[PDB]
Amino acid sequence: AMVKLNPYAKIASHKLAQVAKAQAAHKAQYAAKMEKILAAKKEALNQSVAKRFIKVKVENNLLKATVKRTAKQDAYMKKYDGIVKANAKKYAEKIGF
Amino acid sequence: AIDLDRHHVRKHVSKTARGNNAYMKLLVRLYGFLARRTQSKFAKTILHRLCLSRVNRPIVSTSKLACLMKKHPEETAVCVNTVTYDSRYPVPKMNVCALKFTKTAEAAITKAGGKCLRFDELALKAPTGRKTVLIRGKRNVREALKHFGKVCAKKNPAKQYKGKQTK
Amino acid sequence: RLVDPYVTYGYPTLETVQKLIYKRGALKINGNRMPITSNCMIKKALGDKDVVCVDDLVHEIYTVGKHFKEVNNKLAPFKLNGAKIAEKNKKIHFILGGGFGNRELLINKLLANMI
RNA sequence: AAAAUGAAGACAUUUUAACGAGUAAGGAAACGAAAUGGCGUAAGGACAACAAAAGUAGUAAAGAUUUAAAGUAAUUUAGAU
RNA sequence: AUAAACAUACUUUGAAUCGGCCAAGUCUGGUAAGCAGGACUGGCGAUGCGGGAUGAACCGAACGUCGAGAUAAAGUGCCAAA
RNA sequence: UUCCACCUGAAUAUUCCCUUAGGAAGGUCAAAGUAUUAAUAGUAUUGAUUGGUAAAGAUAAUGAUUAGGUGU
RNA sequence: UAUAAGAAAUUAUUAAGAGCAAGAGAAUUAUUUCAUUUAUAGUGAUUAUUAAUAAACGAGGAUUAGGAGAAAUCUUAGUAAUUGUGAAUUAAAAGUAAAAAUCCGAUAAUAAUGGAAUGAUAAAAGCUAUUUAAGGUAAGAUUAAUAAAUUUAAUCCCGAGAAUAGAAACUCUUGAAGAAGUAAAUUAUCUACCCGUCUUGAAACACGGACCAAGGAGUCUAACAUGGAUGCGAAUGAGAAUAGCAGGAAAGCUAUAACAUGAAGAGAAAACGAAAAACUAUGAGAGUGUAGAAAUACAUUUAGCAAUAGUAUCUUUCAA
Repeated sequence: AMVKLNPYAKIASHKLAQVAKAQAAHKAQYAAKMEKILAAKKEALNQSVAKRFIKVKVENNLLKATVKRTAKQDAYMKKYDGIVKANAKKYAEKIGF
Repeated sequence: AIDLDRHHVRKHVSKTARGNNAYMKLLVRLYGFLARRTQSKFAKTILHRLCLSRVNRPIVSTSKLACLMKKHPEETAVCVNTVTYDSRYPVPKMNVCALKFTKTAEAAITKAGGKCLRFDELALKAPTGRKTVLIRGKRNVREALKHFGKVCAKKNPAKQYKGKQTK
Repeated sequence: RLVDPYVTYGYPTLETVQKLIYKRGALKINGNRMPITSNCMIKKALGDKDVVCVDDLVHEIYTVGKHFKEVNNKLAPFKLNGAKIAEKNKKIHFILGGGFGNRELLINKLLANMI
């Protein structure tokens, strides 16, 4: 009955499916990543409580990179972080009256 | 419940031939069929006027037909009522279709060279109505209408049903 | 505002308009409340107003087009189910936690349970 | 209420839609698409096995007591005594 | 602006009725009255149903015969469904 | 003050009566019958108005009423 | 009469046999809905990686005698100014900034799995497969320029319409040893004040009613009016008395007829007694053409009845 009333249902259902299928895969291909960054910060923890933990000076860079990006994108990460810091300061000042 | 302004009551329109007249029943059958199929407003009009009560179908005399047919020489006057005769004035040549013709009215129309038709012949000849003139008689000429209302009224008094010591 | 105690109202979303029209929609054809079943009947009733399909009908209602009055007047009033009217009761304004009055966009939660 | 069909089917046709509370009170009969529909009491005029012996009845009428069936209801129908 | 064609305008003939009663973000006489009398609206009378234990008027809501669900007033220790 | 079902469904204003336990005109209601119909509105908006209630005033007019200065 | 349909009966085999009704399922479904699970373009908080400054806060601070913990290797214990925690802020590493869990906001929708009430059985504007390609507006994917973007370009993918081919006929239980339904009696849960009447209000401590049968109350004659069916129609009636006919008849048929109502109205009465062969407005109906395109919607020509309202004109009256 929906097709009889709205023939556009077939166009926005197949195309809706392809949105769903890929969007589900993005969850998977963000969990594999967040498995590395979660299994690269374990071997920066059980390697830091273990020996060093006074001898509180522990190495600053026990966390290791897992996804590689070009130098230009590295500059954009610090550009983005500056913007979101400004946005947080922009909002906090506003609601603080 | 539901807030309706008024509830459903029968619509006060007649849709069949009043009484047990076998021929008037067939005429309503014929024109209810003609109006439904041809979808002509003429058959719708004739069918509606066939279903009125006798008081609401007033007569039309030959004098009135003559005056209304003056500038309609080759036409067929159609009045759904009895056609009486006006002996005061002459009857010219014309074709009339009516439910019933007075004995004198039929002779006067015929003797002048005209024709007296019935409604079945009219439907056979002019079903949708092409050379016809629709005519109805006067309703306010009834004497009963004189006594309706208040006779003490300042504007349009009634006419005082006569009775004991009426001066 | 004058009839505030007897009605609750608000601003619908597009999805709310679609569900009401598709599920509870109807038209007044020849004085008969005929439910919407095809685009042919919508074309017959509202073809003169350049509304020939149900999605034209939804778009006109939502955006309030030029022919909103003719389109809206052809649509029979929807008959809804029952749902939890209010927190305390329907004898106080929704602002006080009651049932009637202007709910603004929060009317879509109520319509979800009533459609 | 509106469409469709309509000499005879029949269940007072077919379809779609809206509706159905109620004291006093009103809606007489007839009216094919019927301007409400029906039950009962008694009497009068007809009709009742269509092929020249034409409704039922001493092979058990009316009535009475009950058992069941049809009808929303008024009531009707049938069995047994 | 919104609504309105089973809309609108009626015409004719006629029935019953003019003892009323209650509520109140109302008023007058009275110390006051389940007193007497009024303005506006809604009800009871003419009215059943769910709730207030019970009740003409209170609250929800007005009724063809049924099935399934979401509800309203209002409730969830037992009588009593939660 | 005697059968069933179905549909619609009220009243306590106004005028007159030797009227006050009752009548007639009229309002409410029902049933019949019409008219293609200058013949829709117990609603809101915009525009021009009407009114003298709630409030307000009290050497602002008519009244009521407690005092304190200055001058003759 | 020509073609399928091709019935009953017959032949061989067994996965070997009714009708109806009730119940339970099967496969695909229509309307409504119950329970559970699952994603909902929060840029919200936590979810061990290191360091520093802190606004505040209490304590502590410098040989094992008795012990706690752990198989640690490290902490705990108590008998004259070093140090501990820390809201918040900052640096480096990591991070394209969508995992999972909880909280906080937003929502409740698509789907799936099980049912319930009323149904249906049929094949598709079903669903599936092959062809070309309208489309994918953050978001179908991969890339590049850049970027607090629902900003751009490329080529890969899928793909609506349409054309062409595909698929649904089932199982079990109970019943003339009595099924389903219905009825009567009893039991059990819920439920139920005395009918009629006057009355604002009665189950009322208001009146009538002990019970049963039969009788029992809007009728008949006469005058007027409205209204629905009927006949005739400037006439209608003349079943006014009464007079005739066949038949023998309280019935039926026939009588150019007095009269009743109406066709003429106003005035107390005398005396009188109606056209400008009318006018204006809106209004019923009938055609032609075009178009949508199914019905229907516009343009234009024509007729203008009924009804209502208003005009002239005429009869009568002191006065219309």
